Amino acid sequence: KVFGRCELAAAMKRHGLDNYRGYSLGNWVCAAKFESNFNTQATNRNTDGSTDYGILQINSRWWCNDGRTPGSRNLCNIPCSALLSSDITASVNCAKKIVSDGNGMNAWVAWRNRCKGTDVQAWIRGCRL
Amino acid sequence: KVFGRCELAAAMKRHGLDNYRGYSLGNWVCAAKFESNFNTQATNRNTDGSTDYGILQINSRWWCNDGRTPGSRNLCNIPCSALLSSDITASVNCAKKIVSDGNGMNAWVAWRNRCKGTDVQAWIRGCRL
Ligand SMILES: [Cl-]
Ligand SMILES: [Cl-]
Ligand code: NA
Ligand code: NA
Repeated sequence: KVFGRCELAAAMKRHGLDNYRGYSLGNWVCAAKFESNFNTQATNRNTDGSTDYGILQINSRWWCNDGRTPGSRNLCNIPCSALLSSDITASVNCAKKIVSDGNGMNAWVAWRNRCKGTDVQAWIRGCRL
Repeated sequence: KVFGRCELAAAMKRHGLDNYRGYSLGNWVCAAKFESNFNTQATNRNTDGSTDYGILQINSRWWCNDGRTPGSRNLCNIPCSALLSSDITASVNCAKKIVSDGNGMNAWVAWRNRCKGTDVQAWIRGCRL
């Protein structure tokens, strides 16, 4: 599924990402935009052989099982294929674990490089939630 | 689809029923409960030959076209079958027209008899939206 901007913001709020660990909603919308372009079916292969999956491009090295990432962990206890669903629930719940890892939203490179320090409220401006 | 209580409240809010024409969210959840028991696929045949459809039991006499209600109107410009969808959008938008008809939520008998004058906030108590 390709989400519209305001539709994604609404769903993220529903699932409790609004101010989760102090990260305002616009931070999450901004991340998704630059990671996946709002596409739940995005995948990107990493040089190390790992794969990132879904709307927040969650990495198979640590977080999900794709059965083809030699010597990896499965810290969110899920198949990577669940993170490609139209339903963002599993992506969200895995994201909550990641952001609670100690490094916060710096675990998403695109968030660190393109969202951090900007005016993220612009990402939810003009949306009914 | 059979909705859970808190899930329905969230979706109604998303679609802008919260305080629509001054009707708080709990009023809408209460209505749906007693009309349909949270079931989008509910139908009930009226003595006059008309049929009520969906989560808010919207009547074919005035509001939708089912092709079998002799001499009826289609004021929401929709097939009645659209009001049975898992997606509540069409029910909601037709509901907004009805409640703007002049009689408010008195157009739902079960709302008038079971919700009106009660403490409707109890219907959304314990829900994250
Ligand atoms: Cl942090
Ligand atoms: Cl009124
Ligand atoms: Na893995
Ligand atoms: Na009709």
